[PDB]
Amino acid sequence: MALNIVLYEPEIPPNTGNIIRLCANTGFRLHIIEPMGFAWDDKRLRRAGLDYHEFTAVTRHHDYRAFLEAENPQRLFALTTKGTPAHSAVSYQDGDYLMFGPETRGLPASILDALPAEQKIRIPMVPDSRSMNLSNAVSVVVYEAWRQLGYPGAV
Amino acid sequence: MALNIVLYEPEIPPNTGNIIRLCANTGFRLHIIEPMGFAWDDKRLRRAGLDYHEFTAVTRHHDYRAFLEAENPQRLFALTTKGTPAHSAVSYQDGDYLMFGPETRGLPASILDALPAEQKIRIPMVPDSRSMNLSNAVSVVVYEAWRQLGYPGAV
Repeated sequence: MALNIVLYEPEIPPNTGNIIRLCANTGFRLHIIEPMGFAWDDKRLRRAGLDYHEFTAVTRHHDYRAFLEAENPQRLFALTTKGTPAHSAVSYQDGDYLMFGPETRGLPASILDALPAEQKIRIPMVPDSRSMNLSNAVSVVVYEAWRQLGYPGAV
Repeated sequence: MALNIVLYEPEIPPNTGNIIRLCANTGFRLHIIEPMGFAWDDKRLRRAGLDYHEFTAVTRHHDYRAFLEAENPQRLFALTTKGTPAHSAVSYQDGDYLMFGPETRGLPASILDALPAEQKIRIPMVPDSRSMNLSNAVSVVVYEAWRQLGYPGAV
């Protein structure tokens, strides 16, 4: 199984820590587009108690263009409140990359405009909802994609 | 829609803060079984930036028996690594209560033994996985239940 999570300029250490654990638990690979809002050395990152092996799921990319050149994503989805289909209304498949913006801002227009409407997904919410925690949102999208594929690799 | 999340003796403030936001975003109601590992006044709880209205989704119960007497749950599910069906392999319905143990321990045997095997659910994971963050786990179960019901109340 090849499913990928992409974090664009993540800002808050414990969110990234949680998402690393999430990838380790699901077999998803993690891609980080620099710069991050914190150092890898940050004490808040590994409060998670992350093992050495868990970091082998993580690849760093200097910028978005470098990410595209290294990974050549076959399909790139972006989570955005501006999206149209629900995260569960699309059909994920091997090779997909699922991209998320920073905790305090959306993904840049220059990226969002490169994607067709059907690849910009949104997590359903009640009217007048507030922002969801980023690691929560990634967990929801990841587990929904993994569900659709029948949880390959799970015990 | 009447779906309920139950936290048994939650320990870590930001997890509960995130789960409160989660309930506000989904229309789920939150039930807390005391005692908590932190005070409501805890600075770490509202780093979340929780609005006053969001706290109206929360009811506190002095202990598990008091919870049962006040709520009279029609069906009670428990998330446990010991569970048998996946969280997505059961069929949620109006009136369900979804119960979660503390971040650093399972739910007590005296509660788990009261539940049939089919009501003890587990989130799928790869072999040799480590513990999932509690707010991540609740988000996954909540969004899966809400998906099954067709996201009633979502914009």
